[PDB]
Order: sequence, then structure tokens, then C-alpha cells
Amino acid sequence: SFVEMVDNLRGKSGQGYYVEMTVGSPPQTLNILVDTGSSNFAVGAAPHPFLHRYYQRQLSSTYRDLRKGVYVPYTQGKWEGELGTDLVSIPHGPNVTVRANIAAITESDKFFINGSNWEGILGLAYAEIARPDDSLEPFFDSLVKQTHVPNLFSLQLCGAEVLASVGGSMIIGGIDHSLYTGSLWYTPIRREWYYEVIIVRVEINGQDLKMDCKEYNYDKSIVDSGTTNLRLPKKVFEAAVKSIKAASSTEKFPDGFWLGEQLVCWQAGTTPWNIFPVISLYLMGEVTNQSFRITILPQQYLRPVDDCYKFAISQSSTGTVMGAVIMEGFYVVFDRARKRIGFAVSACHVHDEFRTAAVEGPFVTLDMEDCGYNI
Ligand SMILES: CCCN(CCC)C(=O)c1cc(C)cc(C(=O)N[C@@H](Cc2cc(F)cc(F)c2)[C@H](O)CNCc2cccc(I)c2)c1
Repeated sequence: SFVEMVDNLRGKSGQGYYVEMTVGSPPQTLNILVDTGSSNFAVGAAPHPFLHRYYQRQLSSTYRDLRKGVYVPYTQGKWEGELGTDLVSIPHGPNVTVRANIAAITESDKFFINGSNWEGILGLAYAEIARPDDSLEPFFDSLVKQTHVPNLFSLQLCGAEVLASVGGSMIIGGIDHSLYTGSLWYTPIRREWYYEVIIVRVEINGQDLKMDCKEYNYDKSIVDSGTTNLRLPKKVFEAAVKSIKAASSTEKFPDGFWLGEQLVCWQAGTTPWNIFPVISLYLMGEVTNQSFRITILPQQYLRPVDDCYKFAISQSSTGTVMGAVIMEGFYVVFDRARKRIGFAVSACHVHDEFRTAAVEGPFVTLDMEDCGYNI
């Protein structure tokens, strides 16, 4: 948790947060998307219309070919590449250098984003979901094994012609207490593959959705910085939108808005935040029958793009995805060492004059274990 690591993240609204890294010898500078939703470290390694620079293996004296192909299919897009290892560093991170697996991207489809300013991706999740298989050690694992950096990292993602620039901090190896206020509440990492968690209750403006909690984790729920929106299973999504619509019934918006397709704008500075309800996600606590809640404001789920916004909540077919808009305003600790994820109100916490993002506990909830999808 270094002062030199504060504000080491940057990006554009809806295009992901990236950190600067160097690869090879001499160091080749590249901006890398911070993704807790995957486990492969990959970098563009061949010309592409959206890439202004890329990894050139031939220029690295420390590059070693692993003579193996690799391919990763995400929800959004996919890429193909060649495996190898090389020295990697994070200029505004711990002062260490490690030899890590690197997938040199040679072919991709709908992966890179025009104007995003990043050229690669850093999968921070576990080996179990790494490709080709779990034998390909993820970056963070290599970092911990090769150095004395504690097995933990934390993310403080902050909110906001071109898209609004965003900023944040990735604290590697510790917790920086100046980045949050109040107490840190922890939910268990259910299984070490994605950063899987369990949601036991969901409220919209204090009103319980009243669903069998298995629905909230229908298939699974994960914490994913590589995805912008809060993605919800069909049944949960419909209930949530229906509730939000009713709360903001004072005004009417096109279906395109609710479908997160088209945007909605208001007279500069008049966005009626008060008509939109807060959303509370109750996460399983470290103790049976005990949970805590993180409360999200509309300033979070209505993403900036007259002031224009897009509805940052959408339907998922692969489980709940607590994306960047949910993480923004909270300090999230990925405590791998104790298999838990912590939440606390961020220093760049979620706004409002009458309301505010919060992390509150405990709340007694019986049978939280039956909320998960049992393989
Ligand atoms: C970066 C923010 C902007 N974008 C992208 C532009 C629309 C989003 O908000 C967005 C939206 C959707 C609907 C899906 C994804 C997505 O797939 N993200 C992965 C990282 C990533 C993929 C990529 F193709 C582009 C990109 F910018 C970011 C993430 O890992 C997925 N984790 C779950 C998982 C599933 C299967 C397999 C594995 I392994 C993991 C990102």
C-alpha cells in the first residue's frame, strides 16, 4: 500500500481502467486493462487498427518462446496468440520485476477498443479459468511466488468530443487506509476460479425483491473489473428494472434506455437523481446467518457519456456480474491470502446531498449457504 501506487489507474468511461506496465528488455511501455474477471496476461503483439503500439518480442533480449498457442473467448470478444515468458514490471506498483507468462496477441475480434488507450489485459483471477489450462500460472501468482509481495491487492475505482476520463488506484500487496472511511466488511470467495461471491438479498429503495436467493447467484456471481455494468440474471434483471421504472415513474424514458442501448439527457446540471432509487446488494458475511450490504446510488448505475447517461445495468445469461460501476465508490480488497473480498466506502465515495453509497453490517440472514449454485 504505497503512496507511489495511488492514482496509478486511468481510463475512459465505459472503456475500462488500465495500469502502465513494461515488458521485456529494454522495457517496452504498454497500458494494461486491470481485469479481475479473467486470468490471462495478454498484450497486442501485432499491428491492429485500434493499437498505436504493441509488444515486439524480437526487441526483447529476455523473451523466451514457450512454443505453444493460446486462445481466450470472453463474453465481449476474443483473441488468439502465442505463449512465452519475459520480464514484467509495474512502474507505479511494487519495485520488483518478475518473469511471467505472456500471451502475445496476433489475432483478435471485438477485443480491443478504439480510443481506450490500452494495449493488453491483466487477468487477476485464478489459474482455474486460465487458458489453455490451469497449468499456465497467472501473473499475480508469479508475482507472489517470485517476490515478497503479500498475497493481496485492492482496487479503488473512481467515477468521472471524447469520453470522460476516469481514475483510480491499484494497491498491490496491501491495504491503503487513506483510500477508505468506515469499516471494511468481508464476503468469502466461494471458490478460487473467478472471484466468486454470494448475494443473499437485494433491495431497491429499501424494498426487498423477495426472490429465492439462489436466483441472485443463478449459475454464479462474480466481482469483475473488466466489465462496466452490473449484469443480472434474466429474472433478477426484470424485477430490478420494473422496480427502478416505478420509482422514477415521474418521468418516462424510451425502452432503448432501459435496454442500455440509447442514452438519456437532461438540461446540464438538472439530472433528477432524487427520482432514481438506491440499490442494496447484501453479500454473505464471514459468519453463517450474517451478511452486510453495499448500497449503490444512481450516480453509479447511470454512466456518463445537456448531461447524457446510459443505463449501466443489463441482462446476463452467465450469472451476476458486479462490474466497475458497482466497484466505483467502494474500496475493494481482494484478500487472496484469507480467501475473502472486502468492501468499504471509498475516499472518492459515491455522492449526493441527501444520499450516499454505504457499506453497512451486520444483517442477520438465515441459510446463506443455500444461496449458491451447487455444481
Ligand atoms: C472494459 C470495459 C468495456 N467493456 C467491453 C466493451 C463493450 C465491457 O463493459 C464488457 C461488456 C460485456 C458484456 C462483457 C465484457 C467482458 O467479456 N469482459 C472481460 C474483459 C474484456 C474482454 C474483452 F473482449 C474486451 C474488454 F475490453 C474487456 C472479462 O474478463 C469477462 N469476465 C467474465 C468471463 C467470461 C467468459 C470467459 C472469461 I476467461 C471471463 C466486457
